[PDB]
Amino acid sequence: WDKDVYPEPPSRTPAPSPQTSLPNPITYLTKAYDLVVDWPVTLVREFIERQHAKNRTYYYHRQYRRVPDITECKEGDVLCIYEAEMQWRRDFKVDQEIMNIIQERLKACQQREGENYQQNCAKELEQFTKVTKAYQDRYLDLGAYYSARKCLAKQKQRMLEERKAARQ
Amino acid sequence: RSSLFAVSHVLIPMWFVHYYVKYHMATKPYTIVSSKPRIFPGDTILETGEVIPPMRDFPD
Amino acid sequence: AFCAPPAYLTHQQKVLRLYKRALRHLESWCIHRDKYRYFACLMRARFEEHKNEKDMMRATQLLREAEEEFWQNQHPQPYIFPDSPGGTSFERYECYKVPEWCLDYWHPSEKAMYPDYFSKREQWKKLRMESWDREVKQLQEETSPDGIMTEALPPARREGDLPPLWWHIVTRPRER
Amino acid sequence: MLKIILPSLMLLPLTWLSSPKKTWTNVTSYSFLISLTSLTLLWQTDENYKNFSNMFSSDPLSTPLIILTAWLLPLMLMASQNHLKKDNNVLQKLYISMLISLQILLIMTFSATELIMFYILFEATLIPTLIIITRWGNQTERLNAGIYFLFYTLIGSIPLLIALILIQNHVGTLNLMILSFTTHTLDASWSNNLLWLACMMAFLIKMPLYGVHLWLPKAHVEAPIAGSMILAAILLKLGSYGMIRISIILDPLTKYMAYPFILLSLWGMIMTSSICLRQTDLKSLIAYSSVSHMALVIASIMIQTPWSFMGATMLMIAHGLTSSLLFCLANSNYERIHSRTMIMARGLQMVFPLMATWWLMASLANLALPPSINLMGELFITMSLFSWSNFTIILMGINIIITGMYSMYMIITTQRGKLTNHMINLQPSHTRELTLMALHMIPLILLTTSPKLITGLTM
Amino acid sequence: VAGIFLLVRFHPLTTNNNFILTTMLCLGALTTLFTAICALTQNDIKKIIAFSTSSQLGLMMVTLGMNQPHLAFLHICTHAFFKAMLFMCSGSIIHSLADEQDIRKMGNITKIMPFTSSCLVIGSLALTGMPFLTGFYSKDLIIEAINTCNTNAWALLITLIATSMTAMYSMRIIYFVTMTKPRFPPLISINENDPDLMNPIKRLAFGSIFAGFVISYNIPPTSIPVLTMPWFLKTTALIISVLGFLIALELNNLTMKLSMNKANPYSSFSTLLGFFPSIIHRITPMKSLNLSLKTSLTLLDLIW
Amino acid sequence: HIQPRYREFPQLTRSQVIQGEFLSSLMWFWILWRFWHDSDAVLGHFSYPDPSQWTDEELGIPP
Amino acid sequence: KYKPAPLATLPSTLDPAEYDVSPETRRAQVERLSIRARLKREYLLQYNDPKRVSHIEDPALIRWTYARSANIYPNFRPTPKNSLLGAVAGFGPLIFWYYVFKTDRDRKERLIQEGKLDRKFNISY
Amino acid sequence: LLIGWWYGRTDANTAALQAILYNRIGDIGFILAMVWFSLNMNSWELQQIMF
Amino acid sequence: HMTKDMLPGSYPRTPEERAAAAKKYNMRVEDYEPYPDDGMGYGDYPMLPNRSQHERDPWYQWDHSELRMNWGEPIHWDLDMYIRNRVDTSPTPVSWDVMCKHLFGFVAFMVFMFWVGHVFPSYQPVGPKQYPYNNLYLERGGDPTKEPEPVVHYDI
Amino acid sequence: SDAPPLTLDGIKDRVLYVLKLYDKIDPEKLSVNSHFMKDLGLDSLDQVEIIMAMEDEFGFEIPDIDAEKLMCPQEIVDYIADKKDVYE
Amino acid sequence: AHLTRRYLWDASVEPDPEKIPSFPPDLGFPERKERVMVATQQEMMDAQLTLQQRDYCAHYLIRLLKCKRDSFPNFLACKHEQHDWDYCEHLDYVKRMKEFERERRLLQRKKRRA
Amino acid sequence: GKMELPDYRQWKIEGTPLETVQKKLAARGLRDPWARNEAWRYMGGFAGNITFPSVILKGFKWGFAAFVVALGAEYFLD
Ligand SMILES: CCCCCCCCCCCCCCCCCC(=O)OC[C@H](COP(=O)(O)OCCN)OC(=O)CCCCCCCCCCCCCCCCC
Ligand SMILES: CCCCCCCCCCCCCCCCCC(=O)OC[C@H](COP(=O)(O)OCCN)OC(=O)CCCCCCCCCCCCCCCCC
Repeated sequence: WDKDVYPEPPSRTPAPSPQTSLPNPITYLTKAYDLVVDWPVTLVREFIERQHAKNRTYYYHRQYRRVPDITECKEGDVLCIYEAEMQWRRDFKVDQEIMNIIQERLKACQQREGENYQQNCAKELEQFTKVTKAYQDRYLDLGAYYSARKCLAKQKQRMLEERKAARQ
Repeated sequence: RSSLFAVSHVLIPMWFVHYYVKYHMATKPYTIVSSKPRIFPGDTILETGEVIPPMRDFPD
Repeated sequence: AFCAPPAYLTHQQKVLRLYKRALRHLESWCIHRDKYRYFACLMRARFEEHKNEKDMMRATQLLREAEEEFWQNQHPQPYIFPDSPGGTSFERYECYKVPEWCLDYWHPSEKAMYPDYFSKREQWKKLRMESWDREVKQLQEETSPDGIMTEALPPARREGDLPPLWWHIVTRPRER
Repeated sequence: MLKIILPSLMLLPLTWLSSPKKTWTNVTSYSFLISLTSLTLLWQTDENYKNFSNMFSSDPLSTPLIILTAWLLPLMLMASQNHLKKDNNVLQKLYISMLISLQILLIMTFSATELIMFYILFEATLIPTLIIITRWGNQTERLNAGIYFLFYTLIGSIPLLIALILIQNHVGTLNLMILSFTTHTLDASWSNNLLWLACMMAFLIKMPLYGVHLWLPKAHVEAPIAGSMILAAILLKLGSYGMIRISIILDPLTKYMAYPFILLSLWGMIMTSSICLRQTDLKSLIAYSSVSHMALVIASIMIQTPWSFMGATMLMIAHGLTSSLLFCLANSNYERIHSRTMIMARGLQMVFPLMATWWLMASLANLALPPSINLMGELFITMSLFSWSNFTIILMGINIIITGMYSMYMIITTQRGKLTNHMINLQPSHTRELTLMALHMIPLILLTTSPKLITGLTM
Repeated sequence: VAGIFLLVRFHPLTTNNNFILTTMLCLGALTTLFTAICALTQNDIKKIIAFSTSSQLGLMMVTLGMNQPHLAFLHICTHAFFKAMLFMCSGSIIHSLADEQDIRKMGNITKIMPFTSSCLVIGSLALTGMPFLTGFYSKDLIIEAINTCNTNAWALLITLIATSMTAMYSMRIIYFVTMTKPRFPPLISINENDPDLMNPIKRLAFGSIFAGFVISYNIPPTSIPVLTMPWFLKTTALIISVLGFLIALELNNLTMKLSMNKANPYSSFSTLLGFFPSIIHRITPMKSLNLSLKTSLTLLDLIW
Repeated sequence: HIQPRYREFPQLTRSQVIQGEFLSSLMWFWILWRFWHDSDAVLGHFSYPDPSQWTDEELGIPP
Repeated sequence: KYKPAPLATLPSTLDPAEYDVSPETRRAQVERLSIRARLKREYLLQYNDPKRVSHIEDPALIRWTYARSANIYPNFRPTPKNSLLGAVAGFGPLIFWYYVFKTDRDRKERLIQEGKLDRKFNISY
Repeated sequence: LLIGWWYGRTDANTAALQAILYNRIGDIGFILAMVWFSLNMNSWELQQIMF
Repeated sequence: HMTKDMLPGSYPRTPEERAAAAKKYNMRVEDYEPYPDDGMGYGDYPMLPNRSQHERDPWYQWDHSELRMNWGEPIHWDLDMYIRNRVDTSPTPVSWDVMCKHLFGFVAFMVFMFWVGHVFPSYQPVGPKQYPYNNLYLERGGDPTKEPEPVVHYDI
Repeated sequence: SDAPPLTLDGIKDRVLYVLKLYDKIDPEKLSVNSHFMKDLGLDSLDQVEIIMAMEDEFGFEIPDIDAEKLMCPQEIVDYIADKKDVYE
Repeated sequence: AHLTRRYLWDASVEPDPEKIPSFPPDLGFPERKERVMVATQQEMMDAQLTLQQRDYCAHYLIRLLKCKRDSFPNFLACKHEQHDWDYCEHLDYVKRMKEFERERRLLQRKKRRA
Repeated sequence: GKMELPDYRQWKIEGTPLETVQKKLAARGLRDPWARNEAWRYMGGFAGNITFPSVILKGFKWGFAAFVVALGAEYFLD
């Protein structure tokens, strides 16, 4: 859990001000819980972490060298097109996960703010709209048989119109 | 009977559930997302030793 | 549920059934017993007013008019006893009314309990493979050769013979 | 793949030189072990696909079909066992060999890379099915049923072959993923429209379109239970696999040369779900159910969206399992009453109180009770077609209603009335058929728990 | 209450659609009236209770349309207590007798079965709106907002007509089941002295008495109500419930007096459900099925 | 446990009557407590001023 | 007065066929009852008969299924109103739905081409 | 399953199927809503849907 | 086992055929009436009253009870819709022509009156509510950097 | 609350009880076999009323076809016993 | 009532609920004061109020929520506060009614000016 | 258990609405042979008229009593 990826803003919790003389069950109930649920489960997780610590193991995040793109890939040579298409699928999946991260970042803010989500949950909504625009420009109307070549055709069918707009 | 049932049908499950929560649901970022606690003037927050000032004179 | 309708109902039966239905709907309409008795006596007077009449044509006409009056003055939500058609218990225990042959497939370790029961069930069969052949002849021989026939059945005229076609009227499940 | 095919080829000698008492047992056990070994295909740690040779290959779309094929085998063995029980040892060994040959050819045609190998196997699937249906059926119209099946299929398959040759000539190969990395757009000319028609009609027949559905109900009603099962589960899927594989090169024609089939599917869906309300034969009812479900698959392949293909695959597998289950359930009764008429036997759930559960769950699935893969497919097909055009939801809802109607009709006219007390021949439920139903259900629970193995190419 | 729970969960989106809120307000009210009417000439306790449930649900849909979701939910929650205790006492009476639900064959329950009679009266009062028995704390606020908001002036009327029919059929239950003479069979094996029957109703009755207090005085104020209005709006629910009770007393004492009951079309309609079932459940099946058979299976598949 | 009765008013235990009487008395005690302490909620606590009883100085209207 | 309908039929009371006393009526009733009783006797000589291991058949049910299933085409004859019902039922609705969907799709496509549409958050299809 | 407890009663089953029918008619609209939200919001959660 | 002489057939065009058909279906040659010849597969199958299975007697101990139908009795071509879990033709005190009219009238009058009450609503004599910060422009979405069209709420 | 089972002597008691309560003919002299027409001279209408009273007494209906044949308390008791399955 | 006075009698000299502030505000008010707000945006936002609820009486509502969260196990200890909030809402309702009557009187002015 | 049946020499029309119905049926010239059956009710534990007050104001006595008790105790405790 990297708090930069997942912000989780801080918590302004106030002081309990018991302006009365009648007790509060919740407090003694929480104490009883701490004593009869937390303590033993904590000890057990400590034991398990002990076994872990004494027989640790490490695993690495696989890196992927960059290969040529479709642009430098001839019109019928498949040894290159395979590499390029695999790379494109890889980046497509990573972009799926990026968008899912943004959405998981927006739901939390909505739930947190509550009735103030229309005023305090705006930069997240803006990031969402932006990444949505990007995902749409990259992958919206490709189809079930999507591929780097169709993405490239989309890019060019967009850029020619943008060029017309630029010149006039 | 009440006590043995309590134990064998609440405690054990409660232990398993506390384990699950504490070590597979709070270790993850956005699994337990509480709303924010109401704060009113005079409620002195504790995470910063702060105190927000009271309101204005009430006409009446 | 025990007999069969005759080829045609007679004027007497028609009038009796009309009287019964009229009284049931009078009960439905009048919730109190005093009112029910009052108007039942009134209705029986209306009926008896035409008991010593014999003109069949005028009788059938009175009946055809009374049935229309009934259809026009009938309660649309009459009282039906629970276990009767339209009642809240009609065909409610048919789920538990399991037949008898369902025990021929039981497993020895199931009839091992209730052993005194299954011994009787056995000799109840011995009482059936013997009492079968003569139940046919009693029908063959008691047949109307003039073609006519209806849904009636005779008893047995002997000491030892049993009513033909009994196994299913006997042996049927409780109502509960 | 060869580690899956060679043992399936060895199941034959085992069958023939096994003693007349242990052949069933041995072949069933080893078929189960084959089903087990087939799970190597699920070790997909990357988005790269498997390629064991120039002749074989596996994908997230062919793996589930293959595993369902290797799983259905021992179930068909167990189900074809009570009948042909008196039949001679040689005859029942013949039956087993037919089943095994179907298994092998279906595995091959799901693991194939070349369209023409796919073709020869998708057309060799006829011999064993025809033989099973004609040599072990009980009626006298099984002959006409085999005629219909065989010839519908071949009439649809010839132009596909011709199109494959035309391609093999224009391009130099029929190999998949090369036909992908080299595909070109087309000219939208009449020759290419007829190429589309040719490539498609074979599969649109093998999975019954509305208008050419007149071979499935026959074949089912007249065929034994193993034939019914395989026909409902996999032979209706060969077309879907073939279209999902051949639609990549026909671009951009299916944007406008697909409307008629979308229409026919969305309408025949209703017009068969309704027959499922007033058919008397339980087997024909379930056949028309299969038709109304394959209509969705067709209409979802036609529109070419990821959600659509996902739903197509999910519903393919789910309907396979559920239809096999329902067919075996009806067979359990047929074996006891020798009549496919539904309203004849009633008031069960009294003497068969457990099989009334299997009857119920197979119905909860067919009517898409969540959480279930039937629904995880129907829902996404509905969403895809709603994006296509919002007016499809009307017909989708009508079909949903009629499904919820006829499923419960099939339930209630068999298990939820009062008994036909005059039925002395209701031999209690066999452990064998209870095990059949359990083996059908449990995998649905597991695939509902882990539906990541069932999405398909896109996901 | 599942659909009402759906709509409260989605209240953040109905707040700005005066076509949804307006078909709610003009539909829910169409049921308060159409079912209570049906609940005035039925003879089965179960059917009466079900029609009353439907009327209350129409009321909750009305208060949803008028933009009072929290009020609708409060009614959902304060309705369960007594609408369960009513079925409870009904089933007690039934299992005591020989499985008969037709009120026309029971009576004197107030004396032959005190416990269920008391609990039934408590439930009926809570349903009518007695000032503090878990009915008030929701129905009073609902019937105040109904007339304090800008609304549809026909719903605003039929809602109250049905709120009166509530007390009407409740008095019917009370009078035909707990006030008249024992027109039930002569054999009597009544027994309601089983804890598994006495304690559940005792519990649900404590609920029906105190739940509205306990909740309304602890929940948060997610909506500002209008405590400013004339007396003829502040007391309308109570007044009209009383008037319904009295009209029912009169029309039920008229059941005596040895005056025959000439059937009428109003009562026939209310009894046969407005014929909605009797006609729809006969045409729609016939069409659907004759089509399924003669057109698709016969004409298209097996023929053409 | 009990003895069925025929065409008569049966024997009545004490629990089933005392409990009903208790529940009813409790309901009426609650009604009375409430109607005493919070009568407003059924009668009113905020009068409805008479329109036109105001003065043109307020709600200013020039002549 | 009660107006009968094909869905709310006429009762037996108001049916003048009932109360008819003609011999051509009572004789027919007696014959019908005789047939019914002969069939019931036949069926009960099989129900209660011991030594029966199997179930009872229903030739009437068999006839009914055979008629509703397989005796259709052998008696089918093309006629007017038959060809027409078939053609309509088969094609009409397909044409209707085709034009519905085509109009909708074309409208959507021209909107998108012009850019006059709002596709906010649509990232799945 | 509960209206139908007495599966010999040929009216409890009619009632059960009636309920099934009407509730499927409601499920039509439920699924319509789910589809609209899944497309126009790429979500099915109250949180996103509240936007 | 059955035979082509026990199974149904084609339209009878002679009494030599009607006799055999009625004696096969187990009816009498008078009550037997075949379906018209509109080329629809019916053939020689009985044409029987379109009455449901509710009309029949519940008190009779039938053979097929749930269907309320005897053993060899000829079966109605449309039994699947009259099996008593379905269409009910049993009569009704009120008559179709009047019940349909009453229901349509109730519904249409109530709809018309909904529209009347919409044209002439009901409300209370007050002004619109007032929220201080420009109808809560910021909280209610708004935009911080920009400014709203300011509005004022006065006393009395 | 389950009601007690029936007995043949109980049904006899109840039937003779209702018939004693009857007034039109029965001079409180009713043996088990007091035929209504022969021994007491009643009408079929009175018989209808008698069967309906039996029904209102026991809690179930007698089909008219089978009630048109009951003319003796013994026949009534026998029909009711056959229906309620008594004397196990 | 206004209902009759509008739907049966002169419907053009009776106000419309959606056009109450139509006329200028100061047509009879010199130096018409403003309605004040003694609750701050932050003081109202940190309390997690609702947008149908953070009106001109949110300060008493804040006191109510405060005295409720406190003394909690003993509800019914928030009556003196509830009364204050109900009173301020009643006075707001009074101001609205007086706006309505103002506009009706101005309609009287317009119909008497000709 | 053996069931008993009370004598039929006590179920009499006298003193009930059955008697008024008999007056009316005599005014019209008729008799009721069954009234003595229905007369098992209308007399005995089933005798008397129950009222809507009778059912609604149940418990009210002790309810009001305890209400006044608690009111006095409240005034005491201030
Ligand atoms: C009961 C049903 C009737 C059964 C009897 C069937 C009778 C057969 C019909 C008679 C023969 C007519 C077809 C003649 C084929 C003409 C050649 C042709 O159409 O091929 C064109 C196209 C390739 O053209 P292209 O690549 O663009 O360039 C030029 C060629 N290098 O390549 C192609 O398009 C291949 C076309 C192959 C023929 C397709 C036939 C129609 C396909 C749709 C229906 C399929 C169902 C069976 C046929 C139904 C009747 C047509
Ligand atoms: C301001 C608004 C006012 C207007 C609002 C309008 C809202 C739309 C209303 C649509 C609902 C009407 C159609 C509902 C069909 C109900 C059919 C049915 O009730 O089936 C049960 C019925 C037996 O029920 P019953 O008559 O009560 O018999 C009880 C005997 N004691 O008989 C049966 O058992 C039949 C079993 C099923 C038969 C097959 C049904 C096929 C499907 C056809 C119905 C669906 C058609 C679409 C309905 C509209 C939705 C698009």
